[PDB]
Order: sequence, then C-alpha cells, then structure tokens
Amino acid sequence: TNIENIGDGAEVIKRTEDVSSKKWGVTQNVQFDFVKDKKYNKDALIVKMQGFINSRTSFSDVKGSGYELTKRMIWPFQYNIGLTTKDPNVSLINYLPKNKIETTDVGQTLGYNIGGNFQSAPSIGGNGSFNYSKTISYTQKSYVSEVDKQNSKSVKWGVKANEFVTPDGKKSAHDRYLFVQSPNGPTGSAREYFAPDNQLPPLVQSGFNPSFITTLSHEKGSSDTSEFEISYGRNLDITYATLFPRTGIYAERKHNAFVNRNFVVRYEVNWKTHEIKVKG
Amino acid sequence: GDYGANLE
Amino acid sequence: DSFPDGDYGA
Repeated sequence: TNIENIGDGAEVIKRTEDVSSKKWGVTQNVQFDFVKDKKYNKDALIVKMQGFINSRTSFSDVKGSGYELTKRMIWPFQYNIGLTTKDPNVSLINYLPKNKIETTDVGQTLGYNIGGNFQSAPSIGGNGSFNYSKTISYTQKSYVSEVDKQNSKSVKWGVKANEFVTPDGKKSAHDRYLFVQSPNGPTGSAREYFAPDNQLPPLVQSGFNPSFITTLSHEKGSSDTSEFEISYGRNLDITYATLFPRTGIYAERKHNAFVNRNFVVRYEVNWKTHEIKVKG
Repeated sequence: GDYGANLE
Repeated sequence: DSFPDGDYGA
C-alpha cells in the first residue's frame, strides 16, 4: 500500500496498527516500516511506537476508623514502553533512545543507508545523507528516560519521575511531601490535600505520548513470520496525606504501589508479504 | 471497602 | 469497563 522508493533499488513498505485499551488507558499507534533492500542480506522492520499512556492520576478518601482525615493521590512514577520477542528468527539491532536522556524534549533520528547501514543521532535535522530516516519526538517535563533493559530479544524504556518545580523550590521525585499541601479547611475533598492541576506537569496531570524506535532484523530465508509483543503502561506510586489539627499535614509514600500496569499487544510480522497483524 | 471513589 | 479490575481499590 504505502511504498517509498529510497534509492539504489531499495524501498520501504509502510504499515500501521492502532490498538487501544480503555481498561488500561493506553493507545498503541505503531508504525512498522519494512526495509526491502536487495543489497542487504537481512530483512529489517523499523518499529516506531507512539500513542498515549494515561497518567491514571487520581485522588480518593481512605475508608475505615482512624483514616477519616487521610487522603490518597495515585500517580505515575514511571511510564513503561517495551518490545519483546521469543522468536528465534528475529533480533533487535538498534533502539532509540539508546542512552539515558534527561532533557525536557527528546528528539532523535534513525537513518538507513543501502547495504544494511543504520545510524542514530540524538538530534533532529542533522544531514541529508540517509536513504531513509525516521525520527522520535516527545516531551517529558520533570521526568527522565532510561533504558531499563536491552538485548537481542528485548528493549524496555522507563520514563521516570525525577525533579519537580514546586512553590517551595525544586523537589526530588522521592520526597514524601511531593504534591502534598494543607487543604483550605476540614471540609473534606481528597483533591484539596494535593497540589492543584496547574502545579502538576503533563506526565502527572494527563499522561505520556511515547515516541520510541527499535529495529527488528530477520535473516532472509528463515521462516516467513515472527511474533513480538509491545507493552505500554505505568508504575504508580501513592502519596498519603493525613491532616492532624495540631501538628499539620503528615505525608507518607508507598513507592511502587502498583507496578507494571501495562497493556500488552502481540503482533505478527509476515516478512514475505510485508504485512503486520494484531494477534490480541 | 478500603477506599472512596476515584476523583480525576 | 474503562478501568482495571478492582479500580485501584474503589
């Protein structure tokens, strides 16, 4: 369907899949670009992972005797994005970002040149030397991106809470008082015990729009299909705030309160027909 | 239960 | 339906 001639007898066949889960609050909008180059002994599939992962930030009362003045805020300490395969006929040959990146904006490029030559740059706009290129772009204010796992069969990134701008200066993501505030009075409302939306950055208030790449490599002549899974999700922390009329607001953190709240989708690539299917 | 309804 | 099983404990 979408075929681009990239020079020197090579082409890129472009496929997409959009898979969402209202249960997990995730949309996977994935691009799968097959590199078809007679001068490269392997097939290659550039997978660009975009979409949305809801923050799932929420605020609630804590029920039970003794918890009448205790409220909770559930919020994402880390966003999880990963692609894994167990198929012996496929391996991961590059990934972007390749290293830890702490800047608010992340913008990088993967280039391809005929003959099986990949190159990555941690910037967008550098040189018109590639036969084909694909970029990633995302914003992660107050968060940092780390490569949690990387090997020939899997890659996992974590976009993790780091440092926040707060009325009392910068606060570490591990500060138990992060997002905690005194409510106006004793008149309920769990929401009032925590920083208002205007103090919460987009990754806390709304969610994250991922933009990550990995390239799958397949020996030409090995089996026609491979399966792999893409996982998008979050790890949530809980901050509890308890109002003590005489000693003020007391805060506690349950770190890694809900881990790997992820939506996993299994895809099948057919290297012979240059097609992608969702298995479930 | 242990907690109240989830507020956005 | 637009939430996980148990809804975080709600």
